[PDB]
Amino acid sequence: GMDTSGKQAEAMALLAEAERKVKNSQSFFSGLFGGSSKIEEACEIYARAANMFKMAKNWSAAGNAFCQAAQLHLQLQSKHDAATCFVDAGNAFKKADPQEAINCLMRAIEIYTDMGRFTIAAKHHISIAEIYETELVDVEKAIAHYEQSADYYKGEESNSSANKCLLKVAGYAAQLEQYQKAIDIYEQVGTSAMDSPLLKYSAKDYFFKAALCHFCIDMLNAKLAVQKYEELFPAFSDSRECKLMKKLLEAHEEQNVDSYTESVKEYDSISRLDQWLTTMLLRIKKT
Amino acid sequence: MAGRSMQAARCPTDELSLSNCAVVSEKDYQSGQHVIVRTSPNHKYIFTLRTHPSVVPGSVAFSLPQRKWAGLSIGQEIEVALYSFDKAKQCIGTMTIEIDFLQK
Repeated sequence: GMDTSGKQAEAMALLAEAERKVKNSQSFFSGLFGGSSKIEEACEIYARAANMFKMAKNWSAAGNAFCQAAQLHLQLQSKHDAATCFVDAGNAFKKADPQEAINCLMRAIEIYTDMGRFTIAAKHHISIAEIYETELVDVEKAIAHYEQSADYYKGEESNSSANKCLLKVAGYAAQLEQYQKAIDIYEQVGTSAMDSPLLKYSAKDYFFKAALCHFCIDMLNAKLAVQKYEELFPAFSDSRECKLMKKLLEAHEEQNVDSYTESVKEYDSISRLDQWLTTMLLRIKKT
Repeated sequence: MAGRSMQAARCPTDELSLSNCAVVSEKDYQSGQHVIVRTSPNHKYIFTLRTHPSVVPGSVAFSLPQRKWAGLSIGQEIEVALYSFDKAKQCIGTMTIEIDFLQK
């Protein structure tokens, strides 16, 4: 419609006017020492142009304008506004081209952590990890970012949020065929959540995962593991997971693949299985 | 003689599993010796040593029946001490065993 062409033309004209203003700013400063009024006004034009490009659905132009404004205002010794503009540019980049958003968010994180504002740095690290996860399958960088964010959250004494980051880290680590970290994280989270009033009802679930992640190593250490949990949390015996584990162990003890498969089918029929659980059960079945 | 720490392991072969002898390395003990294994302050079991070149030093290898009876895990540390039977009170003359097929 008219919006595309009209917004593009008006934004281009305004940006060209801003370019002329910044070009004349040096001459003005040299001839009269006007100060920073010209530079601040040019930054205002750049911000307005970036916003207009954002409304015009042209993400790249908005990101470029945000970067220009951020750089100019950082030259003015204002690190806070520079970080804000860089965050906007990174979002536009994550909304236009993500690779640039990675470095923009890294710079914003550095600026913020320079002052000791750890919560914002942790949130930005989580955002970067999410960016890595969505497009690429480079799990290692996501694990590093999640570990950094969880460490920051733990250092801020903000519990119930680092737990989720550690759960994500353990779940992704269990995918790479490295089970020790997953077992440790799962057991720690389960024992921590056992005592909470609200979280108590979920605790059981965590244990089950560990048991599955404990079954690949060797069957002997899985059986015993179950015992260690049941004595500590007797109510675990009530959940369906214990019965399923016992039936699977009995089926496997005699190479009875068919009984194991039938029990898995029945449990899936009652409640649909997750891709993670499906993959892990398939891996266990290979033996 | 006071006992030494050692790591549990799996039997390198199948034939050795059929003799009820703790499969060990030649660099630690010698075949024919008997040892007492300790895991808890109230569990004291006994095994027959049998050296084999394929056993890594610092570990004993146990068969599936042996591990099941002893409730041992592959990796846990144990305290093994030499045990020399005195041929004056434990020389078997008449013994009885309950025998049943292993595999179902």
